[PDB]
Amino acid sequence: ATTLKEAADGAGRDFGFALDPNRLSEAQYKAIADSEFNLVVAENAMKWDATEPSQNSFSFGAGDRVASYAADTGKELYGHTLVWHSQLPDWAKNLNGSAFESAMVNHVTKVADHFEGKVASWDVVNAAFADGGGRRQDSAFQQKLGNGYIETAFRAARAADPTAKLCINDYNVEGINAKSNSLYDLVKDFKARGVPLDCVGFQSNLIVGQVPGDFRQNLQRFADLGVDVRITELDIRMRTPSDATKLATQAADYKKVVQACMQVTRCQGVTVWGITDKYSWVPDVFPGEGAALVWDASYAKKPAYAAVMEAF
Ligand SMILES: *[C@H]1O[C@H](CO)[C@@H](O[C@@H]2O[C@H](CO)[C@@H](O)[C@H](O)[C@H]2O)[C@H](O)[C@H]1O
Repeated sequence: ATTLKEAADGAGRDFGFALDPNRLSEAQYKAIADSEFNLVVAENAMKWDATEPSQNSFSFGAGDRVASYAADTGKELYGHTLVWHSQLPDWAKNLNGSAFESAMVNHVTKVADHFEGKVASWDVVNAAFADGGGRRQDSAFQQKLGNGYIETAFRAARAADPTAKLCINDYNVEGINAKSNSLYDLVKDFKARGVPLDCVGFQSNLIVGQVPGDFRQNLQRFADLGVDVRITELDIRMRTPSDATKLATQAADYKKVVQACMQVTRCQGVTVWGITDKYSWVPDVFPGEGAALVWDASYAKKPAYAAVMEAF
């Protein structure tokens, strides 16, 4: 094809990106955003802190901008995220018992209700499991509400929006390990009990060369549970600077990940976390690392571009 949009389009898959609405005013960014993707998710606009800064005082400004961009260009809209322990506004953290549960339910209801009909799928709960299996210990949701907060959130989301696909999202669950084994048990139990859950999202903030060789097998075992699977946040960081060897590996890595999704009939698509390395979140949390995206800081197509196109 001519673009990754058409490559993905022809494969019947989604290929998305994390949008920062403030960047649509940089011509080069919009040009790429417009032509190379078929799905979009808000990078930060739809999180709890961005949407409910004070209790019951909602701010859908940035959220709507992203949603409007999707409808105006004809792209699918992915929602991220309703419940996530990180970046939980301070007012929520200081709540407890029923008052905390009430705030969670109200946040879920209101945010899902506002975007009803626009958002096709939602990341209802994000990062609930601990690396090493079991439930995340440092989550205010887990501490205050116990094991059942997840089922509560999913039931509230479905109550507010009857048609959006409800997904459970997590990172470091790409391969078969103790954390994905725990996730797998939650998904099996939910489907058995009739708890509304339609998909499983796999983050995938990988490092160049450390791509689990059993990605497919893992993606496929979830699919068999009766849910859709998707890669919700891809990037392959490296130690900078980069050279013709790091990029050539990373190019191979993108191809593996996209290729694993293609082999699982229920893998809806791949979503890359940004457009250009210029605005990547990596340098800020991983000092010394970066160059994780498909486009460099000068909007040049890195080798990974041709790899993703081939993978589709
Ligand atoms: C996958 O991890 C990325 C980066 O760690 C998250 O996006 C970033 O979130 C932080 C905090 O909310 C922001 O500072 C960045 O602008 C944003 O790119 C995803 O939310 C997460 O799912």
